[PDB]
Amino acid sequence: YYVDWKMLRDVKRRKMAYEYADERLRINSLRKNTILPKDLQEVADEEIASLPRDSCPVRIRNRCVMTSRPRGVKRRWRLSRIVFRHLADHGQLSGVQRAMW
Amino acid sequence: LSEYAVRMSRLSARLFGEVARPTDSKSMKVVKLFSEQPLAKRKETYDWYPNHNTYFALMGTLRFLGLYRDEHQDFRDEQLRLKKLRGKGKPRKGEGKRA
Amino acid sequence: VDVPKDMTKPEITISDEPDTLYKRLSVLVKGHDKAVLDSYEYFAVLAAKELGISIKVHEPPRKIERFTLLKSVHIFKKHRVQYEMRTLYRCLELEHLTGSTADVYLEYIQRNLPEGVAMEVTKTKLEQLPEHIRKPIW
Amino acid sequence: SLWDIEFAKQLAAVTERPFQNGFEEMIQWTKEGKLWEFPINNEAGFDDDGSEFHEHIFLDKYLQDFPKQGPIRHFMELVTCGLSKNPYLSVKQKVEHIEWFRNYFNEKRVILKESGIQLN
Amino acid sequence: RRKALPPRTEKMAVDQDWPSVYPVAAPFKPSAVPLPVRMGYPVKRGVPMAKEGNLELLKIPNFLHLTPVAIKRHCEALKDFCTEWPAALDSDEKCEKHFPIEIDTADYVSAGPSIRNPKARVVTLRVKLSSLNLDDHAKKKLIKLVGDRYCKSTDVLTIKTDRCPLKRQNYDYAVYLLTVLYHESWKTEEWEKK
Amino acid sequence: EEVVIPKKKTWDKVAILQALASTVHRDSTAAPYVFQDDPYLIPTSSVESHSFLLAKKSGENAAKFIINSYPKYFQKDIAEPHIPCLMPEYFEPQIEDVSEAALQERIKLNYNFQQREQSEELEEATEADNEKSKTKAGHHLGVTWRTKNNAERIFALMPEKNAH
Amino acid sequence: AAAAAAAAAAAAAAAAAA
Amino acid sequence: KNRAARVRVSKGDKPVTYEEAHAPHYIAHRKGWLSLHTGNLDGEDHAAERTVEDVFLRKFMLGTFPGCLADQLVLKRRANQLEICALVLRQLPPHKFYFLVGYSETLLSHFYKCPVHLHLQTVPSKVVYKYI
RNA sequence: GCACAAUCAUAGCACAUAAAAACGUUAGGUCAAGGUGUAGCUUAUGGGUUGGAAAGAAAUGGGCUACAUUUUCUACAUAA
Ligand SMILES: [Mg+2]
Ligand SMILES: [Mg+2]
Ligand SMILES: [Mg+2]
Ligand SMILES: [Mg+2]
Ligand SMILES: [Mg+2]
Ligand SMILES: [Mg+2]
Ligand SMILES: [Mg+2]
Ligand SMILES: [Mg+2]
Ligand SMILES: [Mg+2]
Repeated sequence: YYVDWKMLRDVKRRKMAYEYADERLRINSLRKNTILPKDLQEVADEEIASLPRDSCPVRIRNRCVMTSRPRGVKRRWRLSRIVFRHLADHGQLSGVQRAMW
Repeated sequence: LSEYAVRMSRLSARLFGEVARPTDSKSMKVVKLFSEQPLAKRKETYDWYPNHNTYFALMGTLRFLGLYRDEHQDFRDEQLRLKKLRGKGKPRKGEGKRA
Repeated sequence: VDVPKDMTKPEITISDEPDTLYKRLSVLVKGHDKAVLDSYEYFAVLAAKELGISIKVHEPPRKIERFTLLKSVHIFKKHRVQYEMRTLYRCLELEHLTGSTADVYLEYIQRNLPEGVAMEVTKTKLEQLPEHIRKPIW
Repeated sequence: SLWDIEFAKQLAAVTERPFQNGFEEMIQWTKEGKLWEFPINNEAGFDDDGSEFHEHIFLDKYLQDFPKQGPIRHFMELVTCGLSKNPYLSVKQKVEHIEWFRNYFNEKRVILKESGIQLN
Repeated sequence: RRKALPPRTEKMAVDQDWPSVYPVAAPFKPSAVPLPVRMGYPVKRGVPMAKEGNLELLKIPNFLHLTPVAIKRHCEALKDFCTEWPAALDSDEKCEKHFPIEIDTADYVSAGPSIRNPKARVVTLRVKLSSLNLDDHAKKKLIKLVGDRYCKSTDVLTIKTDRCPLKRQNYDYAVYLLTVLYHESWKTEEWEKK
Repeated sequence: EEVVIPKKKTWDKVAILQALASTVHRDSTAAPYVFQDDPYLIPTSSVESHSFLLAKKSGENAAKFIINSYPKYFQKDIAEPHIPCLMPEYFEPQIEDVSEAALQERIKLNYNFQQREQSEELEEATEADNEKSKTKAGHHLGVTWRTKNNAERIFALMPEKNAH
Repeated sequence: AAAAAAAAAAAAAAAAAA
Repeated sequence: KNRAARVRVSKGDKPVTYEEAHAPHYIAHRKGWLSLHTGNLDGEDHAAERTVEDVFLRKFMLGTFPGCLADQLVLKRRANQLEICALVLRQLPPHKFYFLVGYSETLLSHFYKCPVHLHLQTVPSKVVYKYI
């Protein structure tokens, strides 16, 4: 299984964002411009709204990989602030040490 | 700003491959959107969580085939065995509320 | 006493294509500790003096990344835990190298490169002029 | 011919041997494909379909099916510049984006005629 | 039934070649190292731990395969693959007169399954404008055409290309940029009269 | 006329590595590299040396069998060069209805190759002289009455080429 | 306002950029 | 009181190893890192891709060698091939040790698409550093 | 022997800082980082979709702006 149902849903959110990333990337070019008339922009707005909800990368939440904690997770290690300590104080990550200056 | 300068800039943009004709800053969003990789397509984004299903399935298959020995799963199974021996197990689906 | 005989059998051919020349080969080695970097510097100097490379070695400044996290689990913000990541740098400046020499040197270096360090290679490829610029008239 | 493979496996039976040296352990893996090619170059194994810079940067050849003096060219020059400044995508994906825009604008014909600017 | 075999220390010869025992990178197996080494923080009454089962001796990288003897033995056989450097280009003054164009190309290494590094696509081209055949107006036009990429104090033009994915494609784009700039620096159009 | 540009030397991917291998010869007090250097695992006698290699190979082929039995746990590729030798193998054909597509998949993967012949002959399908040669070779490589039953299937059904 | 004509295909064929 | 990676003081009879006998503030001072790679550098990337594979192997080897593993693993990462150094007790027969090492070198390599080396060092018992 | 001390880090000493501070008291905080014994759910205290999660009668903790002339604005290293 996964860590939590929240993480299971977030995986599907990321998958749907990767699936419909091209369509939104092509449609937003019709809205974020000022050369083309607004008549087609108002239609492109409805078209991109007709897309499924989980297709936008905005619903993607950066959780942890080990415990799927919704907050307090570094972006480089993708680990929670507590699992990162539990591993660093064990010494399974190179270069990490107690800051002493 | 002079005509010679604006013509020199228009030629420099055409040679370097930038936008030659004058455009407002609002129209450069669609330029950047194709010049950079979208968020949902980045590897660090779309490959954030590895396949925990693959992890669990591989570990369980190895445990059942006799190569991996999961102490936590053995503890769970021993505790469930002791609980069912004591008399409080998991009810069958459909007889918990009515029956 | 029992030494194997006829152990040499290489495949080296001389191609008619002119070898590429290089002006400066910069090697930026980043690591965590200084002992590995010093051993690697000694190894590189010993490997370069045999080949006649005249390597110039200086120590670039270090870079330390520090980050602060909570100390307890649920609610304790006045008490923190600070972690540190050091990065020590070594600059190996090679000059007057050829294509085959640079290839064999980089091979012998990256085959024995340690596990705890990384290496960035910056090459100064020499070239005189392309064909459409020597003396063209539109 | 299966007999050729039968002879090749019988040759390999006397050719292969358990590794007696770490040098041989690396030689076999390099010949098979496990070890990397030294010196380590960050583009080993990726040829990008043998394309060149004229297939990536110069993309004006795909905008012929558009009105030149209309706002369509003003809109598509930005897309062309963005695709030329994108080292992440290949040539076929940019061609597919251009074709998507082509067929979208060719399917939506009533909106461009209603907007007041004549487009084909 | 448990069997205890003595290590290689009792069989190591004092004149034995060490690269024959440690040719390549090893995890520092204490069974093949006849040197008694003690690593670790000692005790108030104790001594540093022995080499047998010492985790700190496996934590640290070993250079036993890179002793000076092995370094010389390996570098002696590498004289066949290398070529000779032209002694007529020792000073950079003649190097600039012969090969004025400098091509900076970055290459990175990293341990792991991935090799692709997006920092490797950048290609720099440095050209000294004092080694070309531009006229006065051609140089004055090239300055305003390249903009800030030309250092007036150093008299060097720097073109940093990163638009092409492949390094060879960026190199071709850089040489095309140099060619098209050298060609356009001479064309006097209608707007140059004003 | 004053410039000097020599020629380059082209070598193989492992030529320089064999050049280094030629520098170090066989060690005297060293155990064979396939065995582990730990004294508890160093082979004492010839029977132990013969047994340890078989024990290691019995784990290697066991892991290979597990990979072949569960390919879905190894489909994810992380390495950039995409080493194909580290990919799981598949022992099932691609098409089961087309006899001409099932024969070419069953000749390369004994009993199934012979059953595919009957499955092809049941539909009154005319087999050429190319698939039959490999079908007969798949049996002549592995495998008395069945030999004659298949050898009659070489001439009585279709005039297979003498070269095959 | 005014636009200057740029020889694109000509420069491409001249500098092998087509 | 700090508890992270710190074993508390018993009556004076428990055996502790050189790693557990040192508080977490001694990393890079007296004890070294159990894992070595390039992801934890300044201008480098892939910090989590190696960390998840490190934790997976920490669990995999612990489940593969139960009761006979003395201390933690040493995970070196050097030029596309990863080395796993282990201190194992000589409880299992050499044939069962070779079976497992040959199974691991063929399973993990195909599971992570990268060459793996597995080195085993047999100790008679857990080496005790402090009081026992 | 564990604490203290010394040593280590703030790339030279000393200093200072940092780091460390055992055994225990507060049945102190954390079943909501994570796993958990016991006691409870299984057509639901489980798994999904959509919409809302206000607002201030009133009190209070901590910060920012100031209540000016040692001030405000302008160009500006500080002589306007
Ligand atoms: Mg949970
Ligand atoms: Mg102290
Ligand atoms: Mg000091
Ligand atoms: Mg003091
Ligand atoms: Mg303190
Ligand atoms: Mg309480
Ligand atoms: Mg209280
Ligand atoms: Mg609760
Ligand atoms: Mg829980």
